[PDB]
Amino acid sequence: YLTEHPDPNNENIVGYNNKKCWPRDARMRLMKHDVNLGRAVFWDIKNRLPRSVTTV
Amino acid sequence: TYQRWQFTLPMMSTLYRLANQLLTDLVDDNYFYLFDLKAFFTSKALNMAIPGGPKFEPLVRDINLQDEDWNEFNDINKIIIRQPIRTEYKIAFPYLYNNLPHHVHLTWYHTPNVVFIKTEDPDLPAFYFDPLINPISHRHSVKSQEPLPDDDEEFELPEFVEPFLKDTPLYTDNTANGIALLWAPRPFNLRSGRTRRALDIPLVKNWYREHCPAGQPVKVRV
Amino acid sequence: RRSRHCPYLDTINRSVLDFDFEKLCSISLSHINAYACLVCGKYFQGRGLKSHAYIHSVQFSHHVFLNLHTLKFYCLPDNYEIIDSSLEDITYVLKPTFTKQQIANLDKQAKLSRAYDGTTYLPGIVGLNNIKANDYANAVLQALSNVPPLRNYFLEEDNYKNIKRPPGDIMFLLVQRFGELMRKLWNPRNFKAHVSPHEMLQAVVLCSKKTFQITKQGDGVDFLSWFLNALHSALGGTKKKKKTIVTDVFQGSMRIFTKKLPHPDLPAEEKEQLLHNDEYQETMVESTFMYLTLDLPTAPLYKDEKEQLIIPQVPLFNILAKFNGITEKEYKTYKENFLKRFQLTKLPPYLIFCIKRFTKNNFFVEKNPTIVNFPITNVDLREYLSEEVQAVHKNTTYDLIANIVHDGKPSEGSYRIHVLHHGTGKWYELQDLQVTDILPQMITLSEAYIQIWKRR
Amino acid sequence: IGVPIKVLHEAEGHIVTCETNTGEVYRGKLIEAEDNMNCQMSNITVTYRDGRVAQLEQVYIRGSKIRFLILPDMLKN
Amino acid sequence: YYRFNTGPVGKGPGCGFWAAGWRVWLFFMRGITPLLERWLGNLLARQFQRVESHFDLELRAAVMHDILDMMPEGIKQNKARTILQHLSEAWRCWKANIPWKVPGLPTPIENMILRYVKAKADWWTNTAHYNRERIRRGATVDKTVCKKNLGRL
Amino acid sequence: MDFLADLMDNSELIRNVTLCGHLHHGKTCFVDCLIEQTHPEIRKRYDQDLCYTDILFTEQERGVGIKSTPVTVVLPDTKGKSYLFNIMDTPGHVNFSDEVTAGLRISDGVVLFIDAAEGVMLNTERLIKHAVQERLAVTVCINKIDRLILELKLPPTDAYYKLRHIVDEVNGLISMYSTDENLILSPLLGNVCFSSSQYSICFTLGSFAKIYADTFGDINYQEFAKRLWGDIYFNPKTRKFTKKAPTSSSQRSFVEFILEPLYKILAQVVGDVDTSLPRTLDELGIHLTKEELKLNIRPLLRLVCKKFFGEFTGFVDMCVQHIPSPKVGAKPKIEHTYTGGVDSDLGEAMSDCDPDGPLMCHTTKMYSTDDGVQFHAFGRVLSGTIHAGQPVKVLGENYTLEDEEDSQICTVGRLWISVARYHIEVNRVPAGNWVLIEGVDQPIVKTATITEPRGNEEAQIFRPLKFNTTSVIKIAVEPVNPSELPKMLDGLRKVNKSYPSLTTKVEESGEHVILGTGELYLDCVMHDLRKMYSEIDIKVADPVVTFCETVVETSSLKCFAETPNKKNKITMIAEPLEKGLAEDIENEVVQITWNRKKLGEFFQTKYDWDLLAARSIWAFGPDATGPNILVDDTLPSEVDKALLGSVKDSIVQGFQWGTREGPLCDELIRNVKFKILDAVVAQEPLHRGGGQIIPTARRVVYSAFLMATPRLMEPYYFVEVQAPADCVSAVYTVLARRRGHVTQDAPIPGSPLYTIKAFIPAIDSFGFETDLRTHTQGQAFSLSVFHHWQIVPGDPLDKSIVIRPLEPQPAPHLAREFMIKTRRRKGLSEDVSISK
Repeated sequence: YLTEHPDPNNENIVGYNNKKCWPRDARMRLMKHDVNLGRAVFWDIKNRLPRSVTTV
Repeated sequence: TYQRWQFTLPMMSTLYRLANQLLTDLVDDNYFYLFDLKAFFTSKALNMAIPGGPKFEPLVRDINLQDEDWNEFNDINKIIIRQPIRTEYKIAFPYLYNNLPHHVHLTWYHTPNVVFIKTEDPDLPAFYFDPLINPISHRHSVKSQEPLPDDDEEFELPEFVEPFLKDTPLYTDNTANGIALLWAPRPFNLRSGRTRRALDIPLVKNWYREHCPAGQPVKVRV
Repeated sequence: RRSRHCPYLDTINRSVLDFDFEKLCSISLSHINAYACLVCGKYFQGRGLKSHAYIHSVQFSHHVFLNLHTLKFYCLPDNYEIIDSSLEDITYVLKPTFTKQQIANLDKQAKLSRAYDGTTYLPGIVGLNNIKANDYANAVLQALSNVPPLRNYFLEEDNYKNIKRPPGDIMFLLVQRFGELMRKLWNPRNFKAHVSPHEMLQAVVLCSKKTFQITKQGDGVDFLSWFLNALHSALGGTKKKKKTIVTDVFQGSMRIFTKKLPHPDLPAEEKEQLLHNDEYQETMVESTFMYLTLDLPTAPLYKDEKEQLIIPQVPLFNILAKFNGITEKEYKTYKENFLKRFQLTKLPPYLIFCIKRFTKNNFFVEKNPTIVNFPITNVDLREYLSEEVQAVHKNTTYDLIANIVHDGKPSEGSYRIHVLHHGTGKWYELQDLQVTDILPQMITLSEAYIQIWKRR
Repeated sequence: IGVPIKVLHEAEGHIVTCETNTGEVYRGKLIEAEDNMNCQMSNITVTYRDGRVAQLEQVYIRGSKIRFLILPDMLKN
Repeated sequence: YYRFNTGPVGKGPGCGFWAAGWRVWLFFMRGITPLLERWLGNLLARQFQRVESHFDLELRAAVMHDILDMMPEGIKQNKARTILQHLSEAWRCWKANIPWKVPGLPTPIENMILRYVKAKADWWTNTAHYNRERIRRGATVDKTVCKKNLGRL
Repeated sequence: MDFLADLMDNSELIRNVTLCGHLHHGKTCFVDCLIEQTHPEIRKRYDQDLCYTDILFTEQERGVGIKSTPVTVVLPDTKGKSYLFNIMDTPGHVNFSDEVTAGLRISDGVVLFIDAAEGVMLNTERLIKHAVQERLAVTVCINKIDRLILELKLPPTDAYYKLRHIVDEVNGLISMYSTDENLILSPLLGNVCFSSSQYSICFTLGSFAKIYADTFGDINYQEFAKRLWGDIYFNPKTRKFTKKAPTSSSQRSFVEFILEPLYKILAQVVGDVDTSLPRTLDELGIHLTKEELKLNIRPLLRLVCKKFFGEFTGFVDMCVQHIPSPKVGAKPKIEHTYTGGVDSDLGEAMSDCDPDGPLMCHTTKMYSTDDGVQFHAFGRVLSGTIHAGQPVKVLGENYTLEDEEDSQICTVGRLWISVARYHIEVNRVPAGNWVLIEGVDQPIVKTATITEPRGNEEAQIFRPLKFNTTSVIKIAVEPVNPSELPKMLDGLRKVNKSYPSLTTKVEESGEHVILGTGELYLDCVMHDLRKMYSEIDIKVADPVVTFCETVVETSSLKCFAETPNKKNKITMIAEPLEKGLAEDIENEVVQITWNRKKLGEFFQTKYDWDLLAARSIWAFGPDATGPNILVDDTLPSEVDKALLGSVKDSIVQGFQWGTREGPLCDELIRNVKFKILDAVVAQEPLHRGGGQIIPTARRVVYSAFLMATPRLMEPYYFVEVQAPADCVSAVYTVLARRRGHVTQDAPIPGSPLYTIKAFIPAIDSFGFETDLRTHTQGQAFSLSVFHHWQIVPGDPLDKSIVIRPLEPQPAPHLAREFMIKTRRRKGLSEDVSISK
């Protein structure tokens, strides 16, 4: 994913999506590694599905 | 017109004597450490209100700074809290102990400690070593490390050369009154100024501006 | 000898090419003496002995590290820094040194200029990566870089360095950095087709006082105008060469005999009085007109032919109508109906036409979806603008070199461009995914945001 | 407190010349300037009226045998 | 009272420092008196949801006035009223997204109608999406307003 | 006004001086009085002082000076002409005193200030000690003399005794710091100037004597000052200074003829308008207008004191008497600041301060322009004359003759040497004068020396700047959003150049850590960063204290690491350093550059170390100042002595790297006596891989530290909390809550206040001053400066109970959780591995 989309400024967690309803201690741990893995998996899913037939 | 008043020092002395009942004894601004207008301004500009300071409705919703998500460094697993970060810490240094301070005000850091002794008995001379003043080491110091002049060999001074201010009392009866007025509150510090209207002279103003009327019920605090 | 004697130099491979990003220390946050890790790929400001670079070499085990300026890989782990010419591909990529004789080879784009990784060089039309926001600015920069004259001017570092850079203004440094990045992108020595515009975007944001920043999507016309003004300022100034090369390349001159025609509310008697007072007298404007701005006609409120969608294609003569149609314009937003009477006197060799489809209505800004309908062939608007200027403008046959068209909704929209290599005439789409697209494929059907043509 | 004596005392430390009543002109750095115009200098050059010139490591000339003195132009501003 | 009864003074009602509240009441009265003066002057004298509707009325009235300026009301009177009909027709012709061509009408009249309808459509879409955003955000809306917004959407 | 530039040419009329203060208010008041005397246009308002030295708005709003202001003018003298004084006013805070350290290299004379009522302070004592160690002249100024006269209303004799006690304490401190014979300071000697800095009342004994001569008679002012300064007593019948004190009820000469007139004038003014009657004014030889009499008590007293006491001529005379001209004073500064030695030909020429010689200017101060985009490097021009447009090579603080790439060439624009009006009309500046070089800011961070490009090819920069305080409070910096991360980083660089004490480090965990000395220091850093250097909003972390790793017990077993090349293994054992050696080495007492015989003699005499151990290769941490010392105790019987000589540099590099990055928290390690037990290595140079030793050396260091008993160490901050007597016990209560220990407590001589010296751990020091001031209801005031490293309780690697995320840990468990949190925050592996 970094080769496909670099993250030198660590801006991956800049626009992450999390559930604000849950309390702070349990909603989502926006660690750099976890955010990077989430973005990588989302990119892999988007690549495995053509942008014409559908989209994510 | 009755707009400007030019008066004398003894009148301030006696008026301050009479108004001691309504005026607090505080003379140094350090007493208003975190109760000056700037401290309340930077408290209002934030959600946190100091225990002695009133609560406020936040200017905006400020949902961004309300509950931020856990980050790599913001995690409490790494932050060590020896002592609670109370509102005093945030108000004192708004630009350090407050993530995203944004629109705040700046508070005065310190004022030199007013070292003043209020007159206790008028008969006793003003220029007197008050017992509260700490004693100093009156060491004999027979050694002469300091430079010394000639012994009856030079320094021929004319008799017409007096020590300047002479034949004038060093201590007078009005010295204590004036030196006490020099550290009076705002209304009495001015020798002579302009009048103010009757309705815009808040006597109680200096009261709540103090830290707290200690030893009071909760309703008084509120 | 010792520069290549160390096996670490062979063990040091270009696993990641991060030179596209800004050159700064990974541990010292300083740009002075920032040596890059030849194997690890991290640039630190330390030195080879008892500093940040020494720590990196003793930790990453990379006995070779390229220098900050000379780009000399460390021959010894800490002793000496002498590069080896065997792996000089990265050195040539980071150092664009194509002279005019080499520029002629660069101008011979017909040769298959395969990159280090085997991609397509695409001189000036390389599908480099663009920022997520303000991609229109990146497209405008690529289209400007698509001109081989622009690449030649950028590669002339000695000519660029000739102009003194005032210490107070940072515009010169940002312009130099952007030109160096463009030259590196257009240089055949490049390895990766995708080039990070992060340094370019930061330079643009800093130089242009945050206008057209990469943080938010920016209008193509405004970004192009700001970039042209910045380029003119970089080359112009206190020097005797007031006419900047970038400015003079696309300067132009319009002899708009502007007439302050009376307001519509003025009756016939008031109009006669104003005419007697020479109010409606034509006054030459001598407008610079760096880039022509041709506005599309009114959008079709009601679709008549096909109710689903009516596309009122504007003939290319509408752009050529500026000789008399603009000269017949008697309209202004002020109280007085100003008569523009526009007349382009001198047509610049480079013609930059802005459609300006986006326009602000009384409530929201909307874009006319009218098709461009502009053929890519010879034009005669210069002769129409001034018949006598045809002798001066012998090469009136201008072909649309690069056309960029917006797409999507005005709020969440993107852009796509197609550029043709000068001489070669590839006419390929500059989009990274669609690198090769020669046929128009209804190119004029979309609302072309801007077009750039050369007099040739 | 005179204006000329104050200008002579303020000119101490700079290069200046002094022509005495006997014709001897001594030029050098004014180390010390007295109230009565007594000037003590160090490393000065003294030229007599006959034309013979010499160098002195340190001298002190009184104002009673001094005719005139020329200071630098920095004291004019 | 807290201070007055601080010490030897009794805890009774014997407190006399009215100035502190007297000044506050004086200030509040000073603030209030403009209102009372204004209303008393009004009596002493003898004269004792519209934004979208306002803009629609402004558009239609301005277009009608422009037509009556162009169309010589001193000669033709009735047809001008019928002109309004085409206005409405044009408007619904825009709403139905159906072709609208009236060869009988003059070309400048058609251009004026096109300008009117484009301005009205822009304003109408703007207010439609604005009211939809207001409704979905949580702002309170009326039944008729909600139905109109739904129709526009 | 061209005389200001004319006097700059005369190298003997310049007086390079830097100021010091207990609090920035006192020194800046004096600077403002000087500016008002020199510049008649600027007049201080009655409500508040002008404070011309507080350029920054942060200092103006907070009330405490932030950055040193090097601004002054040509000033006259009673017995001398006008000299172009240039004074760098310094902030009056314990942490901010680090900035004053830069002024230590700006000038060779410190005109120290001490408040009359407050007396000696921790900041004043630290500044005096640092100046004594810096080899500079010291001229004391009794500040706020009106406090004793007015605020305390002490008797004149008691006031004189208090002033004499303060002077004696200052002299004792100076004598303890330095053994030079010039340590004598007294009004008779001319090293004490009584300058209240309020009401423009400044004088010396000579100033009073000159005033007496002007009033009447023709008494020689020098003799009168030499006589009336001390307690020599005056006999009216004999009418002379009579040391025998013949008169029974007479007062001392200073009390009778100096303090008494000031007391009488103050009593007449403050006492009443009729007390300061026109008759009294005429007796004092002053005729104030009716408007001046109609003013309030404070403005009237200020005007009376200013008109009566001249224009601060006494201070100028005192400075001229003792503070030398740059030509005279350049030689000691050349000896001290320059690391190239005064024996160098260029160094010898600089010692003569030749304007026409080589150009050698040392710039250490950094000042931001009004727009904030560009900076300007402020520094003294030791030798040569800098001209506008002339290129110069700016060798940085890290520049060395080994590599010429450490220096860069740059052009110098307008100079703006004159700072009183802050104008940039200066074209060229001669040697010995401060110059604000413009355009060379980019190549240099701080404390860098500019030189002529081609005139000299061997001149090197001066020694790196050193500070008495140590930055121990670290704070993380992140942007609100990463989208504009570099912009903030730009401001971060602007922070590094602007503040020499602040240290910006890019940690391996991707966090930008700012290191500062005090909480207020870092608060001012962040305010300047957000408001000026980087408008982006910045998120921070809770302040953290840099920790140290120490040993208490010797290593149980030897630790050996083998080089990959043919298994060349070095074995070592680490032992705790001898008690008291850490601060001795850290105080630059002994350097690695010293001769082997001298170091051996020192160790045998002071610490009674073995001569063979002393003769071993010694490392002593980085730059020979690290408390963790390394001794190569390898047995000479082994054949590795030649190999050790061929690997001494690699071993030293490995040791210094291990000292910089330890095994626990990778922080600094101190007081470790690393003994290099032995090493077996093949003599072949091929097997002597340079990169195979330093990692092995640091692995050996980590294993030895693990083999020995490891302990954590926190920086105990010295705090001189001054408080009224009643709250004194309550003050101890504060130290009770914040784990503080009271070291000493003494009443202030001549003042009702009371000083308490305490040693507060840095972990609980954050906000300690706020707690003390709020709990004492705004009466007590504190000031904390780092004092010494103290071993934290517990064991860093002992398996202890994991603490709660939001609950303070018990004392035995502090070390382990400190270690784990520091390791995790740094980005390294949290768990400590004995194998690693």
